[PDB]
Amino acid sequence: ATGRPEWIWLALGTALMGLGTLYFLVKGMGVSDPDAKKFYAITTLVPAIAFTMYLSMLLGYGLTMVPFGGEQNPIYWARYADWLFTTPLLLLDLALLVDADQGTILALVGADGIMIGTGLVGALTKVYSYRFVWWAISTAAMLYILYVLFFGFTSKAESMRPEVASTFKVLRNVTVVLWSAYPVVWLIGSEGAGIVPLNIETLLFMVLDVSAKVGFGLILLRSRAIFGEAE
Ligand SMILES: CCCCCCCC/C=C/CCCCCCCC(=O)OC[C@H](O)CO
Ligand SMILES: CCCCCCCC/C=C\CCCCCCCC(=O)OC[C@H](O)CO
Ligand SMILES: CCCCCCCC/C=C\CCCCCCCC(=O)OC[C@H](O)CO
Ligand SMILES: CCCCCCCC/C=C\CCCCCCCC(=O)OC[C@H](O)CO
Ligand SMILES: CCCCCCCC/C=C\CCCCCCCC(=O)OC[C@H](O)CO
Ligand SMILES: *C\C=C(C)/C=C/C=C(C)/C=C/C1=C(C)CCCC1(C)C
Repeated sequence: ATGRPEWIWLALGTALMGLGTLYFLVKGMGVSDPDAKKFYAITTLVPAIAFTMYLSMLLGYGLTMVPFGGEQNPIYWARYADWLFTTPLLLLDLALLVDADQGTILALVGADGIMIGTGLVGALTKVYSYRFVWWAISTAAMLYILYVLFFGFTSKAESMRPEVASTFKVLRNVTVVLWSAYPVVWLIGSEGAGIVPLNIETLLFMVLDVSAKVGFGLILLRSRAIFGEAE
């Protein structure tokens, strides 16, 4: 018996990420269109990275104890190593779908790195009140990203192939609804106010992670928008 009550959700998350990796890897076999190859490679790497980090949490490697509030608090730091590499890849899927300009992609990836990097600092900070200063900076970086996705990409997708505009609009709406939930769980969870216990928080993140990575990929890779217009 594992002593951590949240282990059942880490085990399920590891299995779904693994099955998602294998499904995408087999579906991509034989795809020869170079454009589709780009989206298969980016989208298959997302669950493959998350699989190794969920496994590290399940085995206890990606966990550490952070003193704050007079209590040793168990912080899963492996979540941020996961998100550092998977969240910019998800943004690249959207940016390449709309043929975004290079300067915009750099702005998105750079703000994404600030978002995850300050969230890591906030999770490891020992002065309790300062943890919410880093939460606020990270959340401001996210709001810059959400703005670009609505008032920068949407304007350009509408001037492209109808299948690209329709698929982008769906993946854009999914992204904004799912990404906006992460700061709320972090704030009321063990990393912040501590109102939700760690076992329920782990359940919430696992549902969000699978929907935002596997659910996101199932919508993208079944669409014709990833293929170049050909006869
Ligand atoms: C798509 C099909 C799948 C649908 C799945 C979506 C569900 C997402 C998970 C939700 C939160 C549930 C958390 C369980 C509630 C536990 C809270 C509780 O009862 O705590 C009691 C405490 O002892 C006294 O307050
Ligand atoms: C039980 C199963 C557990 C889950 C599996 C273990 C994951 C770790 C292993 C391998 C990395 C394999 C390669 C990952 C890179 C995939 C990129 C890709 O396939 O892109 C296709 C593109 O079209 C090509 O040009
Ligand atoms: C397109 C870009 C593709 C990017 C592909 C990158 C995927 C790498 C994945 C995983 C291993 C992560 C391991 C992180 C190493 C942490 C080890 C550490 O520093 O631990 C310190 C201390 O010993 C204990 O707390
Ligand atoms: C956590 C930090 C590490 C991970 C961060 C991920 C950043 C990935 C790199 C670059 C974006 C630079 C612009 C790349 C966009 C090029 C798309 C394009 O416009 O087409 C040109 C392309 O060469 C086809 O011809
Ligand atoms: C645009 C989409 C993304 C937006 C993301 C930003 C949303 C920030 C929301 C709320 C602050 C609410 C804070 C409430 C925390 C109070 C906890 C507390 O101290 O109360 C203890 C508890 O009530 C005793 O049981
Ligand atoms: C792999 C799945 C997704 C959708 C991951 C998204 C992560 C975030 C939106 C993280 C947000 C954070 C902020 C803005 C503030 C608290 C710390 C976080 C890093 C969790």
